[PDB]
Amino acid sequence: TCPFYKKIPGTGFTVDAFQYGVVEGCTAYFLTHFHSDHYAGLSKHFTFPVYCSEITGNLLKNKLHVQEQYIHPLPLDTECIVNGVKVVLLDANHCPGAVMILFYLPNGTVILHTGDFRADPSMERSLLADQKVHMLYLDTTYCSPEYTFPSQQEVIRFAINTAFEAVTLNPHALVVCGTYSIGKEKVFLAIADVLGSKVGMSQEKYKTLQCLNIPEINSLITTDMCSSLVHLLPMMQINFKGLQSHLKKCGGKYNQILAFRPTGWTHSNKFTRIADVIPQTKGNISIYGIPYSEHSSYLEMKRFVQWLKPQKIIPTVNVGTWKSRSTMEKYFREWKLEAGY
Ligand code: NI
Repeated sequence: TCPFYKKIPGTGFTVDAFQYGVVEGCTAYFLTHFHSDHYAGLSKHFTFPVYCSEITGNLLKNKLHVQEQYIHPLPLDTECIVNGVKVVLLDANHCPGAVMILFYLPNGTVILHTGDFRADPSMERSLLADQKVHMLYLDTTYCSPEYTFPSQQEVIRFAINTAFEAVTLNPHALVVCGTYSIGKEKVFLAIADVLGSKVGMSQEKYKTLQCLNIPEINSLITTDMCSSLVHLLPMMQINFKGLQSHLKKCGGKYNQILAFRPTGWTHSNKFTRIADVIPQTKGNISIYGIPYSEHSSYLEMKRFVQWLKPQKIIPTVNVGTWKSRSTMEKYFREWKLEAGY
């Protein structure tokens, strides 16, 4: 059965609620982004209205075969009316096509659901600036002060400089980047751009990327692995055995692999700076775990909420244990007392 934190009071609406069958009283199902923990349940047999971004709608139609007549894409930053309720989709700074949803309830209550997000000061100047928000359904993935990580820009600077140095020293090195879902496309695209190469990948991954409206993508990606010196592989193959095996398949074109695993957070963060990151190496294979996050750090999340000043916060992540829930509630109270709301 559907949990309370996926239900929007006073409406017929749910958010990211496709794995519970037919939800009692739901007349429209919203989907924030195309990640499997959120879309789980959708298919060609789904016949209720789904509201989502244009990019998410392209992925529903092509990857899951949801029928067109049931996909309702909405433009961003635009006031829209859904079953008599005003809604706005905002960029969530997560993966491609990911949104936050603003609901303006008939009684005057305003609700923000962040979906999954990486808070940024640029959000303090969207349509959020223009009215009060009473309830916040908040992506609390990293809601503890030990979660610090660098900016996306600093992480991409590290990766480009590392890859460019390695291939310049050895023109026969192959670069490999792991992936298992959409998101973090800048990692592999920036490395290919500095090296003068396309990114080579499976036909299934190329199809997924072509759904994303990324400008000049036919320019950066390919299914011809032989013409590419940056390859994308499933995340599970980013280990010494997986990579040794891949190198065998390349026919003696390459004699070294440099591989990247974009993780979220890893406890090496509390003690080490990005500049200081080192790989794991075995033979002619090196593997770098880089802290590229598409979720808010603690400080980014705290800044957003202290700016928005919501009357009530509803966490959507880490809600399954009493200790996690109590920890989160204690930080929300600090934030409110420090800021004065
Ligand atoms: Ni996500």
